[PDB]
Amino acid sequence: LKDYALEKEKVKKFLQEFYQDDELGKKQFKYGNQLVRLAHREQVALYVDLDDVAEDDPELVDSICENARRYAKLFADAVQELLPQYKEREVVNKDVLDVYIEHRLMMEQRSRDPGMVRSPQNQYPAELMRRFELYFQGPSSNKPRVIREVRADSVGKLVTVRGIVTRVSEVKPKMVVATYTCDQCGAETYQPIQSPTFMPLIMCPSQECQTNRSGGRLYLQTRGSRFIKFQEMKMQEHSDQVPVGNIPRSITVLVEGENTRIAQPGDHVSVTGIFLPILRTGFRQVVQGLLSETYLEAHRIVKMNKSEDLTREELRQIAEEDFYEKLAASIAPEIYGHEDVKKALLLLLVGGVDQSPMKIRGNINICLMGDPGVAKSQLLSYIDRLAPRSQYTTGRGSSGVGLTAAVLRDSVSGELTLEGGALVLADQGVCCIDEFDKMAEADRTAIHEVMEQQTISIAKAGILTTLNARCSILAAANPPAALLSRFDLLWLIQDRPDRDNDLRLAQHITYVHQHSRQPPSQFEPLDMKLMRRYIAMCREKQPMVPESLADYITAAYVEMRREAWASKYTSARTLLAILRLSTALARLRMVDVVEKEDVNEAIRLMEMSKDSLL
Amino acid sequence: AGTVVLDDVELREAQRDYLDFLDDEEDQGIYQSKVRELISDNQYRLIVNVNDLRRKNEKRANRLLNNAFEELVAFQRALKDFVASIDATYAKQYEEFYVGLEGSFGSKHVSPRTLTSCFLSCVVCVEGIVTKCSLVRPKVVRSVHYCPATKKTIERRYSDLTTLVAFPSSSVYPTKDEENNPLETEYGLSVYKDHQTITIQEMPEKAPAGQLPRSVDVILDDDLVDKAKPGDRVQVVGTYRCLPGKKGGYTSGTFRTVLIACNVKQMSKDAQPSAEDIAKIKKFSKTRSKDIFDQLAKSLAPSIHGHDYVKKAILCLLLGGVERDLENGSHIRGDINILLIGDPSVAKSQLLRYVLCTAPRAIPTTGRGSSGVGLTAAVTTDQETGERRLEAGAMVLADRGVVCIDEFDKMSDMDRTAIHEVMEQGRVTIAKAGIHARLNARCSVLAAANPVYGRYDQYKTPMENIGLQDSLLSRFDLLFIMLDQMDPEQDREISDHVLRMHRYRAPGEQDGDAMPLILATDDPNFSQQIYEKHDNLLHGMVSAAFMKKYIHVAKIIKPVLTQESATYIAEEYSRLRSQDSMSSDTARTSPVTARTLETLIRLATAHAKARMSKTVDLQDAEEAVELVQYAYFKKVLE
Amino acid sequence: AGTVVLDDVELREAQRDYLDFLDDEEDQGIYQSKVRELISDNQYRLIVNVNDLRRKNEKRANRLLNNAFEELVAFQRALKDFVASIDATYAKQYEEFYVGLEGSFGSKHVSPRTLTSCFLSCVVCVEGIVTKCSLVRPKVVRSVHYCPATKKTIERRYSDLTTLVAFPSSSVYPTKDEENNPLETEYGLSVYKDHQTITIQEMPEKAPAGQLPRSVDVILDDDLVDKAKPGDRVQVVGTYRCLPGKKGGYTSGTFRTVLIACNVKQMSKDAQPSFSAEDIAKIKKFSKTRSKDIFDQLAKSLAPSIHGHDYVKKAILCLLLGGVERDLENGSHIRGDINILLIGDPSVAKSQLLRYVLCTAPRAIPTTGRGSSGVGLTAAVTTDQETGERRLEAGAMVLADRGVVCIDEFDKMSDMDRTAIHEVMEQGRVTIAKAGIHARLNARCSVLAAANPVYGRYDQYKTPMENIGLQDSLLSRFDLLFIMLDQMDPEQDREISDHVLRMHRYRAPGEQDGDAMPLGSAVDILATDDPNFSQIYEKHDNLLHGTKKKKEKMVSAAFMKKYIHVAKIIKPVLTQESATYIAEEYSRLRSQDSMSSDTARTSPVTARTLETLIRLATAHAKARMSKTVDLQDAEEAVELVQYAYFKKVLE
DNA sequence: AAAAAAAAAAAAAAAAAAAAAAAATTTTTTTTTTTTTTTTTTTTTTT
Ligand SMILES: Nc1ncnc2c1ncn2[C@@H]1O[C@H](COP(=O)(O)OP(=O)(O)O)[C@@H](O)[C@H]1O
Ligand SMILES: Nc1ncnc2c1ncn2[C@@H]1O[C@H](COP(=O)(O)OP(=O)(O)O)[C@@H](O)[C@H]1O
Ligand SMILES: Nc1ncnc2c1ncn2[C@@H]1O[C@H](COP(=O)(O)OP(=O)(O)O)[C@@H](O)[C@H]1O
Ligand SMILES: [Mg+2]
Ligand SMILES: [Mg+2]
Ligand SMILES: [Mg+2]
Ligand SMILES: [Zn+2]
Repeated sequence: LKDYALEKEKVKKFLQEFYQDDELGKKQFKYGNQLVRLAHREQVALYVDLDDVAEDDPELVDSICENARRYAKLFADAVQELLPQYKEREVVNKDVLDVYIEHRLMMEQRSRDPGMVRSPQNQYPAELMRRFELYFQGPSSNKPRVIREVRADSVGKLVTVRGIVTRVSEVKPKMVVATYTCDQCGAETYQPIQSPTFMPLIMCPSQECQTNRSGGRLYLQTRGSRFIKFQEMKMQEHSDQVPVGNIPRSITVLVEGENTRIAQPGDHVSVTGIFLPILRTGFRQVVQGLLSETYLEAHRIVKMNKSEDLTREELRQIAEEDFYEKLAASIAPEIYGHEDVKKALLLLLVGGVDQSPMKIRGNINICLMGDPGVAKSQLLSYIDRLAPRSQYTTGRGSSGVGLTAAVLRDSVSGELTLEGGALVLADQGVCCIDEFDKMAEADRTAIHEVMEQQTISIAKAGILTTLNARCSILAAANPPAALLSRFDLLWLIQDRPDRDNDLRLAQHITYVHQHSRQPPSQFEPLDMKLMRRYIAMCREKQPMVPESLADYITAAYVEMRREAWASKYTSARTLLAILRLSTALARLRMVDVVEKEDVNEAIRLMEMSKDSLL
Repeated sequence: AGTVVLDDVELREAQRDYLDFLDDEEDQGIYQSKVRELISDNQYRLIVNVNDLRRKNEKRANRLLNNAFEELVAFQRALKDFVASIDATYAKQYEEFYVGLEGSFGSKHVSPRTLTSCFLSCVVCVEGIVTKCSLVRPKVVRSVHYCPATKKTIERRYSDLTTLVAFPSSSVYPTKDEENNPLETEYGLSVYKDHQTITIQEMPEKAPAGQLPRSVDVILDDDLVDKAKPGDRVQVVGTYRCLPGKKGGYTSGTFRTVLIACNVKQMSKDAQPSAEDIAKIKKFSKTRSKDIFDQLAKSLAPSIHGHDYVKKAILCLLLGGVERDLENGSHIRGDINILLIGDPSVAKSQLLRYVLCTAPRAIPTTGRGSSGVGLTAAVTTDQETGERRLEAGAMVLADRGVVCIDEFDKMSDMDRTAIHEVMEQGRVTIAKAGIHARLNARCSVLAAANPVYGRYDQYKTPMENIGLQDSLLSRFDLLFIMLDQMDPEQDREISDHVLRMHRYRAPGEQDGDAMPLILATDDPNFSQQIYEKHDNLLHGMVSAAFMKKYIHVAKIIKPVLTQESATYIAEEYSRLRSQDSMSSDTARTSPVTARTLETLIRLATAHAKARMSKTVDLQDAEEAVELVQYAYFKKVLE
Repeated sequence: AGTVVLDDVELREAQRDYLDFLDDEEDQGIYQSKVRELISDNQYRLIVNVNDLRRKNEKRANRLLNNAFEELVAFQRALKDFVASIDATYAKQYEEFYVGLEGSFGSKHVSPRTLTSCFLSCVVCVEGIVTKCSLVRPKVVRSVHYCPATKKTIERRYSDLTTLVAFPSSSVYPTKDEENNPLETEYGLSVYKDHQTITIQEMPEKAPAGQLPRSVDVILDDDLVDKAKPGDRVQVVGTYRCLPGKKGGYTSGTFRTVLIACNVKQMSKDAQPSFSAEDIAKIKKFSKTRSKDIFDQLAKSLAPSIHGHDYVKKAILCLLLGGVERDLENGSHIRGDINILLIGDPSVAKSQLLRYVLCTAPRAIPTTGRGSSGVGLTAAVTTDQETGERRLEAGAMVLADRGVVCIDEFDKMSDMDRTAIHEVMEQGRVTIAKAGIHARLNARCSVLAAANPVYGRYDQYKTPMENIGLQDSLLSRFDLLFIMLDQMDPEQDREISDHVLRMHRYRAPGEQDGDAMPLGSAVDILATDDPNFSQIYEKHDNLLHGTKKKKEKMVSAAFMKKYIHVAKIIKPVLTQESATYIAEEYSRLRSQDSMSSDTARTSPVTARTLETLIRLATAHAKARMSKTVDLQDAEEAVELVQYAYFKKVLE
């Protein structure tokens, strides 16, 4: 119970006189500039930082957290009232809604009669004239909650949760303010929408129609009405924060406006937003009372961990001649040895360069075939955690529709939508397929098609589509033409006992068990964040093969093909592999031209991978 | 205003009796201490023992168990008054306090099949298995509204009429002011309580074999919502009532009955564990810190003779190693996997059943009785919302526990391959297009396999006698070949032990009678001395309960490898990999990989935990080395 | 439960402002003292002066006047809070403390005719006469029930939904328990509130002539139920509202209106005069410093505008002061009321003296010879016409009880009426009875009558017995009978003419500018506050055009009213010396030989002559504030009776 | 001063204007639950 006029004045003071040094120690009035852009219509969403609010008024932040929707509306009204005094020039009428807004304001000014008192139902709804949205960036003090722990005590509260996106619908038009036009009076009726559904109006309430006592039927218009991009996603508990014997819990997040098209399935997302109910009318409730479903009205969605979205010394380390070896070493440092396999996995992460002269994929596929207990699954899991877009499939737990897509009954409307499996979620990413050799034949055929065509051609009963799965494949198996012909690299890992090697491995593993970290080396291994940043910086560095390298590459190919022919499998795929591996090496070296060193390292990797087969 | 109550003799008597029962200073003080405990823990429900209530006041016990609603109302009023007396500032925080019950209910302890009309309005205790667990929905009990036109704020109060007659005026949610101004509901100020509905089914083992199951619907209000999940065995105590229908000029006699749970408790009363016992454990650890491990090993399975190394390994399993969660999220498992590959009638199955009875969260699985989705996680569709849901399997349930896989060898290769991830990294990664999940199952596997041909042919190598591939065997950190040795002396020992155990009789409880073939007495699974007395007929031995408590306390301790033990283990592992570690005529029972070094580290940590060492020393390392040496080699005769 | 307001900004502001106004401690604690006084008196209704309320906060005054129910509820909450703060136990004793209003209502002050629908839900102060009243009925505000079957005790509350939407749920009296157990109501424990309905009609002397009168229905509740009776010129301050109709289904749109009275007042002239410390000190000073001639001073200052008639003025003062009733142990009663009859020549200001008594004396009822006829004069017995029961209506004498009846044209009054009032003149009571009822109403009133002698003008050459056509039976009960002769003496005519012309030439200072006509026309009366129910005083009138000059001041009207009111309560005791003097003088007076020849008695001498001698001595003692009848008082009484009882027959 | 006539009043009886009281199950819908059928997926047997 507080004076909302006073609260509105407080938020207005904050917005108008808050400042920070975000730009090289220059007081710039952050939210003032944002308001300027909002008035100019160059910005749709405004993200208020509750950390900034608390910098001066912590109790206001507490009030917002205790009752966010109310204070969300208060901030929206404050911005609405502030826009005119920040407006500096005329809007360019970005869209049809802007045209409608200007027309309505113009004719309201025309029929103003300023002194006349207008009925409350005789004005434009506030949401009908916004063209902007206001969301809250949760305070840093608020520790993130857990989907299971967010309960009725948090209803109406600004909670921040973290989880995996298991599903997200496609952006749909959700009506905010329905508009109607009458067949008698030429006046517009408006119906703001708060319930999940609504009943369209029949008769017109316009003063003219009421006076004339005409029929005054009115027709619903999608033109003057106001819509907002609407998405419905489901976030899931992280594995590390589920109870002992419990399966992770899922929360329905509703995203609207500029927050849509930020989170896709499989992303690690931290969602700040308001926990709210939805009345459960209709259902013959078992228990009397106003029981209601729940959801999270999203305000700020951020990508976490691998889903995440430089300094002179950083550029120095990139330029350093040993940068490639540093990156190859930093991958899974707790796993001893396997320097060459680490280099191969780094190349798989970086990728080659896609060419569409007939489109030839630039992905690198690697299959670690090996003896039991040789870190195959450990490296697969490390890549799964590292690669920004990655999926992990162990055996037949995720088989069939777990790899491909399936038709599932949608919820926002109710219909057969298409949900993507592991391969789809790994699209333009990595799929780590452990226990490859034990996989079902159908899944193996699907992986075969994905490794070459980058697609999944499903023609089952309920589904007939061609999914796009542009994912590199890092498979693991234990002891072959059926795999050597296809996979870009086939790497054999045999653990042959040896006194010195086993002693070193035992020392390494014992130190790991002691200090929960890899033994110190000459160079500190790079963090997952830095590694992902460098990998991404390498992705957008497409180099090209000079005409000079043609002779050298052809000579190498013919030589290796002679070796394969003489010995007791080489093909054009071998030369393609050399090309894409060399391009990946060039990407890592930050050059636009593939070089002799690149081709040399490609051939060395191929030679050692094949030597592993013997 | 309406018809308030001026004075009520029965209510006053009930509240006075309950306040007297709760105020315990002239008495022992149990419930005063319990109220202080809940105040300290910031809760608003007290668990009151029906046995204590009956002891102090028979009349109040009968009244509470026969007319629960108003009696529980009076009890909760007394509870709030008592909490205010102890500290009013905390009593003001919570609107109401709740009274759950426990203890023994004579005829009110029933199964969903036996919960009939006779128990309507009474307090009942029902033990069963959860089948359905709806979502936790907020139910509004006090709604705050704001009128922008008049700046007024209003509060609407809705009574919990779940089982009482409700009229529409009670449930009318306000939307317009008196003069039809729009009202905006303030969610941040309104009050909601979590509400859930579950279903409790007659336990499959206790239900009659012939007929179909019987179930009961249970309403859980705040503080009792996420206490149970489908498939769990739980005890729910609450009032069995009738749910009102809906307004209608016609009605059939039928009524929909439910159970408003006042408390819910896990069947896994064994999943959880005094200063006397704590000091006893401290002295036991301190006194004989070297032979404590051996004494525990020998006392582990008293009814099974011999198998010293097998029992040592089982103790190491029950203790578990120390997991290593690295700075990069990498995971090194701490659980320990044992495969008893053995000749018929060598007590491997009995060891499995011992671990079932002893260890917390032990799940019994069989070769072909738990296939695929039943053994690991699964994905299904709700069939009502058309949405995909996870379903925990045997190992997901056994997370932070043990899975006893009898007849492991006769599992399909599909299932055995599916179990690889659980064995290695302790999780199940399952995905269908709709939903992908990474469930945690950090379980330890105790498998009981018989060799190909039925009986272990000692002339053939262990690789041949074990019909399993090296990739699978590497999963099991310890592999014990348990032969039915034909030594007459050991035969004498075993026969004497068996006959002594068969001759044993219960002390006093039995005198020549027959063991009987449950609702009459409280259910043991839910029921609330260092050494055994040296009976000559059982010994010719640490107590079971003290062993349980000591293992529980020693599980938490996290010993850290010391440099000396690390060097010793590394040298021994190098030798084990080397060829010289095995002489002629000895064959490896399982290939030695880095998995075996992890086995050594885990076994040494388990030994250090048995000793509560806080450091894994050369003693522990040597014991682990010796056990691995015994387990990983076999001498093949010609 | 249900909706419960949390932040009612208007209610909070109203409560704060009303509590600030009622604090009053810095504002010379007027309302603090009023609250303390009501606390001591054991009252639970505070009367607030709307003028003071407007002076403190004009906003609150306007809000209260234009929104009656809400602001009155806020004011009552503030009053209850203030009463608790001053004394908590009293606040807990009384559930709700009511607030009535008083003062000058600019436009809200109306009559039953001008009270239109524009005043609904407003505070209106309506003047009128109570045409009828209803029996005081108790309405249950909180009932208590006991269930023998279960020993439970429940208590139901009923809200005051008199002018609010009411539903069957609120007005159902429990008669069974939830298990169908018969209940029994505990009448002693239950809470009832007295409620009455009256009808206020526009005053006939104010209503437009020749039209039917306009009425209004008024609702009185606890502590206001019996504040008026039929025929009372009352001022009712209340809230005008529409009474809900019964649950219908079809409504004609017609709504009965009613006035929920928040305060009832009678004519302030009969109210207890306010005696401040300075006023009582001035009365003490007057009585002590001047006692020898105080009676003469008051008699001469009684009616300044009427010249001469000194003995008649003294007799009128004695009548105003009255005697003292004798309540003997055996029930026998003796009246202390003096009866005076002025008869004489036309144009001797006898009607003017009667009018002066009417204007000054409290509870003075005018009457004319034929204006009242029997049942109108004394009490009357009628029937209710709805219950079939007898009922009593108070006549002029009954209404004048403990007062004065000023009768004019007494000679013209029919013999039947004079015979009827015979009892009132002596026993001071009216004895009426019909078959279904009998009563003995109290009429303790002094009769001041005026009459014209037979033949129109007094006959100096005939006996007073023949001049006055009133027989001895009626003459005797008149304590004093004064014959006022229009003597044609040139000097007396000079004095009378000078006095009359001076009085005519006087103008009121300030209000009159030398040419004003003060008459108003039926609108200014309601525009300004009524000078009949309204709320520093000097002692001697300042010299003005009324008299030229001398070493003898004239008593102020207000001071004289206060002094007479104070002195009337005194009951001086008859002393032995005065008793003996009066007895011997009565013996001599009754012995006709004492009076000279050619002298005829105006009225016969009797035990009643002795009683009026005693009463006149008592009145003189009262005037002196003596508390004992002294020799001077007896001398004055004998002088007055001797002058009044004999007239010289000229020839 | 008394008798007769006139009228004046009181009370009782009667007839509308407005308000208040009395009387009131049956048909259709939808939701849940349960079962049946199709196709895909998985499992098992034979070569
Ligand atoms: N070269 C190595 N360096 C460090 N640890 C290793 C190495 N090889 C195996 N390990 C450890 O041995 C265990 C077995 O490796 P894992 O990859 O699970 O077997 P697989 O290769 O069959 O998947 C892992 O826990 C891993 O930490
Ligand atoms: N060493 C032993 N000590 C005690 N009992 C034994 C021993 N060996 C066999 N038995 C008895 O033989 C029976 C074998 O049953 P079980 O253990 O279920 O089969 P298996 O031994 O093949 O696992 C048990 O009832 C057990 O009492
Ligand atoms: N003594 C007097 N002094 C002053 N005015 C007198 C006197 N006598 C008669 N009058 C005047 O005579 C007028 C009428 O007299 P009134 O009161 O009618 O006497 P009555 O009743 O005998 O006719 C009054 O206005 C009054 O002023
Ligand atoms: Mg593996
Ligand atoms: Mg067995
Ligand atoms: Mg006259
Ligand atoms: Zn219209």
